[PDB]
This record gives sequence, structure tokens and C-alpha cells, in this order.
Amino acid sequence: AVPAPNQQPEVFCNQIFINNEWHDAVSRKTFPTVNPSTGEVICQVAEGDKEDVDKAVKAARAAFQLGSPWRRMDASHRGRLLNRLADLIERDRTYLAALETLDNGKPYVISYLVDLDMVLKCLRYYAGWADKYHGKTIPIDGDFFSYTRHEPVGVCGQIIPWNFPLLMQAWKLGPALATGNVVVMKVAEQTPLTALYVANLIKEAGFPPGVVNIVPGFGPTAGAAIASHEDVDKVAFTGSTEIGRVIQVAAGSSNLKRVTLELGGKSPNIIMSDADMDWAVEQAHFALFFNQGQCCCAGSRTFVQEDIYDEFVERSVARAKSRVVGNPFDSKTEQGPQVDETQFKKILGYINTGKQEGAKLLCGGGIAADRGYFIQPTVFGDVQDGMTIAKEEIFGPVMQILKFKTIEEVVGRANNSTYGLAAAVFTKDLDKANYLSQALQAGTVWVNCYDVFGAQSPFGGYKMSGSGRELGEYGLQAYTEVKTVTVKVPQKNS
Amino acid sequence: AVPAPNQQPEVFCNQIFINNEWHDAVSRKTFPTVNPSTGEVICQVAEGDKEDVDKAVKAARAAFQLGSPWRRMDASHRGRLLNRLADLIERDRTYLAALETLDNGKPYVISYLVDLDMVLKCLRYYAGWADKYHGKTIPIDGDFFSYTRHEPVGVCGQIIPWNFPLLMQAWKLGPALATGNVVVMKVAEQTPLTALYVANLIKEAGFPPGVVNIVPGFGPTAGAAIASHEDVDKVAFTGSTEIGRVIQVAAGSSNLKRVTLELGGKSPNIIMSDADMDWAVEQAHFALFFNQGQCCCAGSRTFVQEDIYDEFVERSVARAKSRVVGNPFDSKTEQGPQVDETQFKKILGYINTGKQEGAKLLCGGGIAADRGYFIQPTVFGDVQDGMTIAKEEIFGPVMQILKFKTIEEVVGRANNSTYGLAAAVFTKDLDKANYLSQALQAGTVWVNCYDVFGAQSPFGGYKMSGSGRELGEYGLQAYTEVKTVTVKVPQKNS
Amino acid sequence: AVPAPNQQPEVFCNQIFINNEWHDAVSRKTFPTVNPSTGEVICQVAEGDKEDVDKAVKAARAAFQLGSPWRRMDASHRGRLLNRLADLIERDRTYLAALETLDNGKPYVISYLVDLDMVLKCLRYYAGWADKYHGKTIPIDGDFFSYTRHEPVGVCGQIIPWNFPLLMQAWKLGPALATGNVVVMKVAEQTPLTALYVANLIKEAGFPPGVVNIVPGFGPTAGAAIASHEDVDKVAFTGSTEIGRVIQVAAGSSNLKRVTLELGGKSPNIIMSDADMDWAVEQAHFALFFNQGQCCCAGSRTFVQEDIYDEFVERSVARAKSRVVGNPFDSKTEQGPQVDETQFKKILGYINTGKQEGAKLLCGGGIAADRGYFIQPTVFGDVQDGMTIAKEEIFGPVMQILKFKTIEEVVGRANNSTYGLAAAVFTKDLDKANYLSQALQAGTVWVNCYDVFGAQSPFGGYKMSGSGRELGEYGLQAYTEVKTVTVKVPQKNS
Amino acid sequence: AVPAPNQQPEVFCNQIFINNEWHDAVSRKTFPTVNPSTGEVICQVAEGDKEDVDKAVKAARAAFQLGSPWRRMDASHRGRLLNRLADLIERDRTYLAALETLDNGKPYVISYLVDLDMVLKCLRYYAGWADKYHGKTIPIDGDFFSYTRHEPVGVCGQIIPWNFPLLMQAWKLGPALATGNVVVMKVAEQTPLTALYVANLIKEAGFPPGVVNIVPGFGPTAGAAIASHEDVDKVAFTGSTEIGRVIQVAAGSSNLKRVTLELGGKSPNIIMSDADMDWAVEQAHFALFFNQGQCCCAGSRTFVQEDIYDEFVERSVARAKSRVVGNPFDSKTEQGPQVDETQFKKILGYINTGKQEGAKLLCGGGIAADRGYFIQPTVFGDVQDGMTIAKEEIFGPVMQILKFKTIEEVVGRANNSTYGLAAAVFTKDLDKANYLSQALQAGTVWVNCYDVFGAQSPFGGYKMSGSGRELGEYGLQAYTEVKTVTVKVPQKNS
Repeated sequence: AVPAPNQQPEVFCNQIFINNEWHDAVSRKTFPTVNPSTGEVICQVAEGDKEDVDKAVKAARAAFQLGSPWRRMDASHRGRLLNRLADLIERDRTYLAALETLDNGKPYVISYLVDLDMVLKCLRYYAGWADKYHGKTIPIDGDFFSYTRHEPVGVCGQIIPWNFPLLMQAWKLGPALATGNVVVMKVAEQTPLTALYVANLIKEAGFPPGVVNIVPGFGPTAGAAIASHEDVDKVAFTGSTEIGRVIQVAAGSSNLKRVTLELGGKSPNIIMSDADMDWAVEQAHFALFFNQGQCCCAGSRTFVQEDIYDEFVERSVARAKSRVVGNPFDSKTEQGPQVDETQFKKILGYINTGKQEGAKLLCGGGIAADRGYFIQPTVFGDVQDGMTIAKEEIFGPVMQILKFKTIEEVVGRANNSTYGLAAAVFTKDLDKANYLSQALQAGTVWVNCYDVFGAQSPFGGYKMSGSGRELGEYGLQAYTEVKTVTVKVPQKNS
Repeated sequence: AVPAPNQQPEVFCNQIFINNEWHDAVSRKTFPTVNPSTGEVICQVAEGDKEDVDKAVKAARAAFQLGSPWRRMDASHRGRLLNRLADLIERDRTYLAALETLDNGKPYVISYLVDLDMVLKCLRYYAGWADKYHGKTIPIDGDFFSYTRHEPVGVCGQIIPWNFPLLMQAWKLGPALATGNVVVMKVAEQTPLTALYVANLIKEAGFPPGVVNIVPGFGPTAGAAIASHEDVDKVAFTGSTEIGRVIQVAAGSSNLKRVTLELGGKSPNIIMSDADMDWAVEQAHFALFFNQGQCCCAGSRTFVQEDIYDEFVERSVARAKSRVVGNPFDSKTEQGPQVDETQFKKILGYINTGKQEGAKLLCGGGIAADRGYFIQPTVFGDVQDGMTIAKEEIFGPVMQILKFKTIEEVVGRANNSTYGLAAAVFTKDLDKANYLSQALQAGTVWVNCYDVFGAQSPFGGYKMSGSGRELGEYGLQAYTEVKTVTVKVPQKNS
Repeated sequence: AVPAPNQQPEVFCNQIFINNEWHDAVSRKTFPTVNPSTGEVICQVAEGDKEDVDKAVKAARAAFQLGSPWRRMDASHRGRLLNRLADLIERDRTYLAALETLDNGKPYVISYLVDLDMVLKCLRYYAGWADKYHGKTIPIDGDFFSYTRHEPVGVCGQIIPWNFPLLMQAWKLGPALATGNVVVMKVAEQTPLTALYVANLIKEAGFPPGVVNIVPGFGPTAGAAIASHEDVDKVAFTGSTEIGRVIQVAAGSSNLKRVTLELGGKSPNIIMSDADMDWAVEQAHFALFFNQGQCCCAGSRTFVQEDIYDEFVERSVARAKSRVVGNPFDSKTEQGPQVDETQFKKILGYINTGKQEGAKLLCGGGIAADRGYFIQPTVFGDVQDGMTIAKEEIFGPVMQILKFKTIEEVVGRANNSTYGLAAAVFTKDLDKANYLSQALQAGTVWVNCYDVFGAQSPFGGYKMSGSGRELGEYGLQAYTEVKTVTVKVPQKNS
Repeated sequence: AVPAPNQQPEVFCNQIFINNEWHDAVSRKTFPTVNPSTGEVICQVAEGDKEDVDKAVKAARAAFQLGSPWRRMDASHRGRLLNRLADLIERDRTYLAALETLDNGKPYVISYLVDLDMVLKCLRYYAGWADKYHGKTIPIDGDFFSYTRHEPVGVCGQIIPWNFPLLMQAWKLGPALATGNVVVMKVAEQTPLTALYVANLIKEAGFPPGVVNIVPGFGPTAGAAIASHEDVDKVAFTGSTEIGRVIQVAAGSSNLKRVTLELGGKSPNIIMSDADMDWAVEQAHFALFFNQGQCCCAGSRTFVQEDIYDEFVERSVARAKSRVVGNPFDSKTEQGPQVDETQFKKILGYINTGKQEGAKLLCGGGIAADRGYFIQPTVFGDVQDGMTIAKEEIFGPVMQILKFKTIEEVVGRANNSTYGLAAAVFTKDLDKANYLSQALQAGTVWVNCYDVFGAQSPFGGYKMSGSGRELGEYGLQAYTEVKTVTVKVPQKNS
């Protein structure tokens, strides 16, 4: 029941969003955005700069002053504003899905049924938490009355990736606005249009000026300026590991602001010999090739027991060869183009390196179309732990299948990594499922499923995959600082 | 590593415990306690009366007055007192286990390794919750500061059964003293000695006078007096369904005091065809014959699929025939005598009725010894749902095995009862385990185990098995009334 | 900004609401509803009966069966349905306010700005809690994995009073539908129209058939049938103490169903000599004369220190004499008529008895209009604790002012009652405020304010004022039964 | 009731504690510890090095492996071990207090009645949280069963300051061992003996080898090695701001390990004109001169309204001049010597700079004794915001009194700082207290009290004073990583 899409929607939101008004860059420099399906320029977006970041941060700080309309606003009213924003987004669902498809390149059906549905669910979920994050009345010793108040941390600088523009923007705006903070958001240079349109919808919803500010920046300049600003109380970053380390170093060296990181990973996928063959094959294919493999928790490493290795490999190759690649607006299309040329060339180089290392190429391994950044679904068999493709995040539609013999060995091999963002287990035995769920050192473990993301369930990673959580009640912890008030009383009684 | 027991320990605590002092009954009437292993009288215990209950309630109310030492005491100090009581109980572990064996009749090894260990664990667990039951700072609308304070409900009247004297006494004293309440406890007429010795230990521990009061009463007179007293803010009862209904009616007609009930049940046990045969048989035998079958959550109904019915029945009969019955102080003894003559005759009548109804008698079915209340382990096969033994709680060492064909049918048959205290599932499939755990209408569901009781895990029952919970954090809810305080502030800010 | 009201709105919802359809009474008997402002009949409403209650309970049980659309519905979808119902109610806000004014008699401005605003706030608040009531993963000892699941209790029978039809209906429907229960509601015979229109809106919102059922019954027959039905898992009652005791006795004697009571009270009001005179006088007048004094937590007892007794009495008399009584639809009207003739005559008799007992009559004390149930604002001075008016709930616009000398004496006198529903303290000292808030034995304590009701803040009473809470997170506890699932694991690790 | 102290207790614990065994430094280098009361050397302590840190971290990682005794240990058993450690510490309370006095220089009465009492309270409090930190069973959408498990973060490197050796060591060990982590602790070079004796007591208590490891290091070498080690999952630091920034930078550049900081502050103290004069003066004196002013939350800035400035200044000077300085083991002694010569010279330089800036010297300002690091109590009046002493943390017995006129001005001046660790308000008005508690940007706010530290109440700071909390339930969050497990089920029901 997908409505008819407009393949070339109009683009007008291309400036910096500050104080519920659109301002051009101080340097007047603009950067172009490229449609990945065809390689042509969609529109020109103003390039964020350090001075623009300073203006946005000053506006946010002014909006966060004590006694301001945002600070005096009731929590239930903040939830009502979030619900109003969600309703406004749902009103323009078709246009937002079309713009997301045009800018990112993901299939329109996926954008309409998955991305925007999850955005609405996340916004409406964090609308509820506005007036339900209670404190505590501490029963301290002596004739004292102690209690804790949950207060907004302050100005929050948020940097979102390009794989899920709307979804990550919702995940960042939900808890921040629910807890009463002000946001100075930096969007990815690849996909800036959807965030700007959402900012216009935010202005329409009725948020006070300066609460939400979006600065579209082209490069690490705006991100570094946000992470190094003194008035930014907290910085939240989601992206590559190197940029995350740079942001953390800059934040620690600037004002010791709170830092929350959500980096990439090398999430494994374990298939036990007793698992349902068809369901396991389909779920592994979906886990690896979802969003053209541009997922932080993609199941790149697929561990299959020696008993069912041959049949699983054959079924996976057959399924991958039948995947449809083409124009995302087409109904039959299952895989769209890559986000940009850089990722296209990086994935091609990764495929070439994997072929050089001796991994068996089962299918794909080349360009899918002469125009656009389309890559054929690639599957690598007989992959070893020493191979580069088995250790680095390809971040593309490349499948690697590894063989294991015993459960202890597969646990040791899966946990032998610097990333613990996610993991999966496919089996029908209760004991094996429990043991694998407990032993695996992953932030999220899925049993007989994959990519089951809910706003209620927190998401995070161990080791160097990041720190903290971004979903559920745990997400509210990062955007809140606890204040303890102790009052002397004439006499305390139980 | 069980220490050498004293088969005839001295009994001196046989009076009413009020205000940390021992008082005789006002009417000077005493009731005898009978050793179940031999049928002889152990000692004479003063019989509780309505006037004695009034004296105990007056003492408790005096100890609960505002500004009293108990009310002004810090929560951490209450936890320290609970830990001190637990240490004192552990110091006299051997004597308490011997007295429990002498009075109840359960094996000494069980009393030392299971009952007292669980008592210590429960006391030390509820010691921790003394200063960790926080309130909430409600984020109400408007310029108001609202918060909730958890206060003791008041004088609590508690009636404990005879199957687990020490364990039920600990389960009742833990949350009540942890939340800062005063206790007026009524103990079972069958096993009153252990509770009185524990009361003496409570006096030694250092509790303020009047905090804990124990009135040993012979019959429903003391229980009715406690449940109908006006100064009793809350009544907690654990026992038969009829007495629970009477207590609830009296409490509702007296002063609308809060009532918490924990009645018996007819907990089923389901064995799937794919379950581990040896483990399932052993766990079913332990589930049904634990504590001579005198358990509220005994797995009386054993549902076995038609595929493994014959082998399971044969193994269960073989295991039951090998059970050792004899003197509880003997090391090799596995089953002791019944609590009293009334239960002995009731179980004999139930066995006779089951034989009359046409159920196949596999083993046992008669008296085990010429002296004492010993009953042979009885197993009934080919039991139908219409049989009386399949519907009423025998509360004895009688095993009933029922046959089922499909999982939907077994769910419908197991849930077709007025009791939902507990249930069990034995299987190796994940989907079957999850579906059975979700479908069964039981307060507690065990998978591949039984009688796994932890102080942390709450315990309760659905339907007419009772209301509320007695373990874990949920146990603290019943013994606490919430007070909300709202204060007008000059200006509220997030 | 109150829209123009329709003084005589059309009435069409006058039948029994079962399975999203309107059915006449089986006996075809109808009872009339009387407009309190004029004494004329508004419409004829079908009279509920035991057979109709049985039909509604059967429909609710059918809708609550495992696998039904309501049971399989996601929690977030239940919250969305609640939000949709709130939006539908807000769409017809003017008509609902006009009908509430026509049926109850409260001023239209109050109905539009207070009652319906609170109804919308409560519904939207309990919409949020749909998917945020998590369980617990208990860390039990041994190689076991234990967790708790919060499940709906089942069919809930709810009886609502007549003072706040829409507000109490929302307070009952919020948590019940949020936790996934089915409702069989019994409405007051005085004000049945608004609940039926809300039921029609519920049908329009999209709830599955049988989830919500409303049976308008004339008398205690329907209430007794609901409280004594075997398929009703939980009964919630809000009203007089005697009917609450009867309901509790019947429920305990029928199937031991869970009972939650919210009865009336004699809430005191304490004015300290250092309090702000104008604010204290205005808040006391609002506390006592709100909703024509037809509030369960009305500040009937007004304790004023001897220092400011004369000035407070003079100001209270002056304020009471200036209160406007007349047609509720008039803008200048501040007090409407009483709910029915019975309350009118009872309040007149209470005023006569208070005059006979020797209490000084300061103002009012008679009928306010020759047509309708209008009573002049009455104030009684020099009231003693032994007077009947100082002990019984008049439930009308009668003010009683009592004098106290010391804070300990006023605490002792205020707590010397069988009701603890609410209390208030007016002062500027921190120590006095804290001591009074801690010492008073009231379910809710207000400081320098009164009737500050928020959906987030729980509401309840001590002693015989009721049991349990109806607002906030505490409200969800009553409509939920906890199931514990313990699974044996091969090996447990921290 | 302070027992007789041994002024020169024996010192034997002077090595590195690894695997429950004492090992000398690999380089065999030892650093001396100096008694502050006399300036003589107490004993020689082995100097920690990077290689020793590597050995300790390897031992901790070995003890943290899956299936190890520490990992398989029950949570209740961890709480029991913590309680056993607390009991062992209480057994040697006198010796520990004497050693603390000998090494730190604080008065023996303070060490016995305050420091060790708080250590015991903290240990026994965190013993309770061992088996009470539940997870959540997330109600996710779809046919899925999702839940969260709280797991230990891993090897934790902890660096403790010298002002409160035992208290900070307990604050670090409590949550870390309660949540099931392994500790590699670095102690201050000034006071290493007490931590080593506590480590010996830990070995005696029965902790498995490698769970707790203490490396006494002389300088930033050991701290940098701990913060830069790859196997250290989390680092917790408490000390100066510069070292905290260095540690955060190193941790971010090494492996992105979680960092928790608790730095110093410039906590203000506000005295309103209506506050109790005697209580305010005494509490301000205690707040500033507690522990010789070597407190992170010392009330250095004392804001006094112009109405009571003169009387408050006179009373503060009179109280400060009467403070007793001398040998800490003497009963009449109220203030001991400084921790070391460096702090002595820094405080002298700060006093000289304050005198140069034009601040009025009221009393003190020089050396108190010819032997030892004793400083006279110094009070500075007419202090301005531009003065250096009013902005930098003197960390000594220097009092600064500032004058303010209005409440808005004092709020603006108090919040105009880079530190928000703590604040205090002294008044009798309710509105002023609430407004000041809400407006002040401090981690902890005290009303009519100061330094009211309870294990239950969390402690932290805003701005650059640190991040996170170290006490209460909030303390457990830092030492725990959340794992989410989602399992597909055949059919989900509410």
C-alpha cells in the first residue's frame, strides 16, 4: 500500500536553521549534494562554518537561559510538542520518503515502510518519556530529607551519519527534547535535505526559537567546531571510529564535555547445525544486504557450522544472485546505489583486496550499472580470520562466510575482535541459545532474527564500538545530569 | 558436611512474646505440641487468646508511635539489625535445624541445608532493601514540586503456616521489618517452638521493645482476633483457601484493612516428548515428593505426552518405590512423617477415594510404619480430569500422572483450574518453551527445573491462589503506603 | 476563551454499550435522568440488570481470550489508540462540556477549562505508559535465568461516582487500557450520558469489540452483580464508605477478586499564623467550595491558629457571601446546583444539625433559589471536635472553622480521624512545613496549595479512606499481575 | 567513646598487591612516605611502574575470564564477601584509624568517628546492591521477547586522592565489586599504607585471587600507564582538574575506554539575612575548615547578605581564632597539619597573593608551628569576584567572605564559575530555599547544613567539576554495561 512517489521532488530547504529562521553561511560558501542514483547534483546547500556554529550555539544558550519559555515549559507540554512534530511528519510522509530516496539512494518502499515508520515510532515513544522520568527521594541517615532532581544537561551538539538521516535525526532529537535540552545539530554532507525539511517542520510545530538548530556543514570543520565549543555541555557522535576518537580527544581537551559515541562494528552471525535452513539463509541475507550493506550492525562475518556449510553457501549464493539492483523508485528494486563515489571506490578496493588474499569469490564482485554507484551483490566463501575483509568494516554489499567446528571455538573467534556492536545466533536448542547469548561480548544479541530495532529496546556496543546507549529509557541517562538536594528537618520519622 | 544433631533438644520457649518479654496466657490455658515422628508430646505451649492479641497489638501500636525509637531509627540501622538477627540465627543453626526436625518431621539434612540456608538468605536479602526503597520526585504540571514518600503501613498481623515455620516466618519478617513496620505474628499450632526461639533471638539482637510480637494460638480464635482488630492496619495470611476467604471477609467487615493472601494450589507439571528423560523424571519426583508433598506449589498434576508416557511412568514408579521413609534424624532418610494425625487421615482418605474413582494404583497407597504418621510414596496413573484427586489439593506424597496428545490441549487442560500458583515445563525446544511459558496462567513458571525459590524472585499465584507477592522488590509494596507531598514554588524550571 | 455553549444539547446515547454495539436492557426497564439546574427530566436511560452485566462480562472475556486482536496488539498500538481516543474527545470538547454541565450541574466554564482538560491530560498521560512498564530480570542464585513479566489482570469491573463523571471515567480507563485489560464499567445513575457518549467515541476510535463495555445501572443491583461475578478478576470502586465495605465483602465472598477502594474523607486544612493571609483565605475557600463542595478531598475542617482566627473568619465570611450562585451556563456563575434532591435534603439536614449542636452560623444556611437544588454558601464558626458536622462528611458547600493553639495539638486533632484522604498546610516556615508534612497521616499533603491534581502524581488515602493508588505509575500496579519465569541454564556468569 | 590510640603503629604493608600476594617493584625502586605531623619518614613503599601495572592488569584480566570463580560467583555471595570485608575492617578499626591519622595528619577523633564509620557504611551499603540491580524485560513490538542484562564492564583502573584515602578507596571498591568487576587500583603517593593494609584485609576476607590489585605508584607514571593500558575497560579518576584532563585525553587516545571524573571545585556558601545566626556561623566554619580545608566540596566562597555581614564576620573571626591546632593524636586538637610540604607552600603562597590583591586579612595568615606543616586558620574579608583567591581552589584553611545585596545577584555571582561540585543555602523561608535550590547550578545543594554525605545520596558535579556520580544507585551505572537480548517467539500476547 505504498503511495505513488514523485521521483524528482522540489528542494527548497538548503540553508542553516538558527532561531527558527534560515540564514546563509557567513562566508557565503555552498556545497553541492549529488543524487546517488544518477550522479547529478540535486541542489546547493550552504556550507557550515565555525562562525555559524558559534551563532547557533549562542542562540541555543539564549534559549536555554533560566526563565525562558523552553525552561518554564511543562514536561507534558514537551511531550505534546513531540507528538505534534510526529503528526506533522506523518502528514508529509510521502514527500519525506521521496526526498530520502532521492538523496540517500535506498529503495522508496524501504524509505516509506521502514525508515519513516521507525522515525514516527521513535518520536512518539520519546514523547511519552517527557513527563515520566522521575527522580528519587533518598532515605539518607540523620534528620535530613534528601532527593534527586533530573535536569537537562544543557546545549547538546549532535552529529548524525548519512546511512539513516531521518532515523538517526529522530534518535538524537527524541531524548534530547524529551529531557528538556537544546540541540545544535550537524548533519552529514551527503544527505542534508531531509534534516532541513524536518527543521522547517519543527519550526511549524511550535517549538520556541533556538531550541533546535541545524547547521549543514561540509567536512570535519563544523563537527570539530561543535565538539570544541566551550558552551556545548554534551556532544553525541555516531560514525567512523577515527572521527569518534578525534571528537573525544578534542572534547576532552576543550572543556571536558560529556561525550557519547556510537561507532561501527564487525558484527558476526552464527548459524548452528540445528537451525531452520530457509529462515537462517533468508535472515542472514537480509542482515548483510540491508540498506546496501550500509548498516553499522551489518552481519559481515557469517559463521556456519561444517555440517551445513555447503547447503548454506549454495542457498546464500542463489539468493544473492537473484537480488534486484536498479532504480530505487522502481517497485521491483531491492538494492539501490551507494551513498557516494568514495564509498563506491572503497567497496571496489575491498572486493579486490579480498580476491587478492585468496578468498573464494562465489558471486558478484563488480559494478552493477554503467551509471550511478551500483555494485553487484558479492559473496566471499572460505574466509579466514587473518584476511583483511574479515577484520575491517567494508560497509558494503559484500558477504563473507566462515566455517567453524565447535561452539567454544566459534565463541572464541567471534569475541576475538575490537568491535562488539551486535551479534546473532540461529538455533532451535534452548541451552545453546542461552549459552551463546551469555557468552557473546556484543551490545545486542539477536536469536533467530536480525535488525529487530525497537525504540523501547536500548542499542549500544562494547569494546571500541562506542559507549552508552541511544534507545529506550537508557537513552535518557546521557541527556540528564542529576542534582541532589539535602534539607535539614526538625525530626525524621520512618 | 552436616553437623551431628541432638535428636531431643531442650524446649524452653513456650510462652507469648510481647514487648521483648514472655507472658503467660491471660486464661492460663496451654495447648500441647506433638512430635510427628513418634506421636508423643514435646512440650506445653501457652494458648493465644483475643485478650492476649489485644495486649500484643497495644504494645505494637505503642512501639509504632511517632517519635518512638523504632520510628526515628535510620533505615541503614534497620538493615544492620536484620543482619545481626541473621548472624544470631546462623550462630544457632544446628539447634534450630534440630528443633525444626523435631517439631515438623522433615529430614534433618533438609532442615540444615535448605530451610535454614533459605531463612538466612531471605533475612540478609531483606536487610539490604532497608535503605534502598526510594520514592519519586513527580514532575507535575505548574509551579509545584511534588514527591512521594514510602512510609510503613503500620501494625501488621501475620499468620504463618506449619509446612515451613522458619522459612515463612523469615518471609514475613523480612519486608515488614525492612520497611519499618511492627509485627504481631500468629504462628501455627502444629509448629510453635521454632518461632518462639527466633523471637528470643530477636530480643537478643537488639530490636526495640514491641517491634516484634508473637502470640502462639491454638485454633482460628487468635487468627480471627488478629484479622478483626481495629488497630491492625494490614493482615497477611498464608494457608488454606477457606480460612483465607474467612480472614478476608472478617477484615473487610472490621476496618477495611489491607489483606494479602497466599493460598494453596494444584500446580501442573508438563513433560514434552523431547525433554531429557532422566532429568525430567528426577525433577518431577523432587517436585511432587518435596517436604513429604506438603508444599503449596507441589506438582500434583504431571502431564506427560503419549510418546513417552510408558517410559516416564515406569521410571517414576521405580524412583518412588526406592524412596526411603523413616526417622528424619537418620542420614539415609529421604521422607519424614506427616505434620499431624489430621493430615495423615486426610491423605489416607484421598488415596482411598482415588482408588475408588478408578485411577490405576501403581505403587504405595498405605501406611509406611506402625508408629508415627508415615505414608508410603503413592503414584496414580491414567488419571482423568474428572477425578477428585485431579482437582483437590491432596497436600501429601501422592503422585498423579495424566496423558495429553497436543500442546494446545495440554495448555487448555492445565489452565482449566481455579489455581494458578505455579507451573513447570520440561523441553529442549526454544519455541515450545517460550509458548508454554507465555500461555500458562500461573504465578511462577519453571523451565527444566522446579522449586527454584530465590529471595530475589517474587512468588505469587493467579486466580484464587492468592493476591500479591511475597518475595523480591515486589514484596515491599504490600508493607508500604505512599504519601504524596506537593509544595507550591515561586517558579518552576526544567 | 470559552466557546459559546449549547444550553440544551441533544441526547441520543442512552443504551447499554456491549461489543461496540448498543443494546436495550433485557427487562426493557429504563430510568430517568434529571437536570439538576431545573429539576426536569433530560432523557430516559436503559436500566442495567444482572443479566446485562453477565452479557457484558461474557463479551469482555471473549475479547480477552488468548490470541484475540486485543491480546496480540502491541503496547505502542494501545498507546496510539488511547491518543486517538483523546484526540476524538478533544474534537468534541464543547459538546462534552455542555453535556457535563447539563447533567451534573457544575459551571460550564469549570467543565470546559478544568474537567475536560484533566480528562485529556490523563488519557494522553496513560497513553505513554502503554509501552514503558518494563519487567525485571531477577539475578537469582544458581545456574538459573529468572525474569518477571507484567500481564493484564483480566476483566476489570469499575464503578465510577457522579461528582466527576468524565474525570473518574478517564482515571479508570487510562491504566486499565494501558496495561491491556478489558473493562466492564458501571456508571452512576445520576450522570450516565457523558459516559455513553465517550463509549460511542471509543467505538469510533477503533478499539476491538468487547474491550470496553459500559452498563448504565440504576441502583446497587448492577454494582453488586459486577462485584459478585465470577469472571471479574478485579473490581475498582470509588464512592461512599458503606457501599465500599459492601462491595469488598461481596468480592471476598464470591471469588476473592482483587479489590481497590477510593472512599470519601474529612480532609483538614491547617492555617499557620505566619501564612499569607490573602492566599490562605482564597485557597481555603477554593478548597471547600470547589465543585459545590462535592469533592472527596474537600477541606471541610479548617484549622486556624488563635492569632489570626478573627481576621481569617471575617475574610472567609466576606468571600463566601460574595460567591455567585445561579444558572451554570451563565458566565458569572461560580456555584451550580447540587447533583440531586437526595443530596440537597441531606445537606439541609446537616446544616440544621450543625445549627442545633451550637455551632455559630456565620453566613448562609438556607436554600439559594426556589427552583433547582441550589444552596447558599454556609460557614460555621467555633466548631468543636465533638460536633457531628466536624466528624461526618457533609459533601456540600458547608464550611467549618476550628481553632487550635499549638502545632502538636493541631497535629493530634487532625490525625484523630478515621479518614486520611488528604490534608493541607499553609505557612512560610521551612521547618514547620516539613514537620507538618511528615506528621500528618494523610494520603496527599499540600503545602500552600490545594486540589493540585496531576496525572503524574498518585492519589490515595490512609485508614478507611481507601486502599491503593489511582494516578501515576502506582496506578498501573493494581491492573497488573506479575508472572515469574525461571529457566535452567547450562552455566551462569556475571 | 574513642579508644586509646597507638601514636606510632607498626607499618608492614609496603609492597605491590597482585593476585593476593605481595610483590616488590620490578625495578626495585621504593619511595618514602612522610609523617605530616613531624616531617619524618614513616616507612619505605615500593614505587609502582608501567611493568607492574601490566602485571596487575594481566592478573585482573585472568581473574575476569569467563568461567572463573569470580564470574561464576553469585551476586548474593559478592554481597556476603563485601559484608565480610566490612566486618574485618571494623575488627581493626582502632589500628586503621591510628594509621590514617599517622599518614594523613587528620585528627584521630575524626578518623575514628567519621572516616572509618563512613567507610563501613559505604561498604555495607554497596554490599546490599550486589543482588538488587535488576535488568528490564523490554516490551518491544512484534513477536519478539526482549530483555536487558546488566554485566560488569570489565577491568577498572581507579586512582584515588590523598585527602580521604580510606573513604575514597571504599567509594571506589563498593560499586566495582558489587557489580562484579575486577579492580586495579592506583593509590596516592602521600598516603599509601592504609590502602595496602585494606588490601591485606581483602585477601583475608576470601576474595578470589586477582579480583583486587593495588599498585602504589610515586607520580603520574603509574596513573598514565593505567589510563593508557589497552585491557583497562574503564578508568575512574578523582583529583585535580589538569590531571583529569590529561587522563581523559590519554584514555580517548588509547582505546576509547569509559572515563569517569570527579574533580575539585569552588563551592559557594550563601547566608540569607533571615537564617539562624549561630547555626549558620558554625556550619560555615565547619564547611570551610573541615579536614584542614582539604575537601573537594569546601565552601570557600561565603556569600553573606549586607544586613548581617558585620555580625557574621565578627562571629566567624571569633570562631576561627579559637580553633585548636596541634598534634592530631591529642584529644583537644581540632585541626591537624597539611598533607605535605608542597600543599603547605602552595597555601602560604595563596595567602600571600590574597593579601597582595587587597583582600582584608581578618585573622591568621601564617605558620602555626615551627615543626610540621601546620597553618593558622586564615579568614579573608571584603573579597571581590576578581580576586585570585575567589577563583582558584586554595585547598587549605583559608576563609573568604563576600558580600551580596539581592538574591538574583547572588545567584548570578555564584553560578558565574567553571565549578559546580556543591553549594549551600542557609535560610528559614520556604520560597527562598526552593528558588535557591532550583536556580543554583551545583551537583549537590545543601539547605541549612553542609557536608551531609550519605552512601545512599549520589555525589557529583556540573561543568568541569567532573562527570557522573559516585554514590547511591547512580554509582552502579558507571560500572555496568547493558546487553540487550531479543528472541523471536511463535506468538506474543499481552
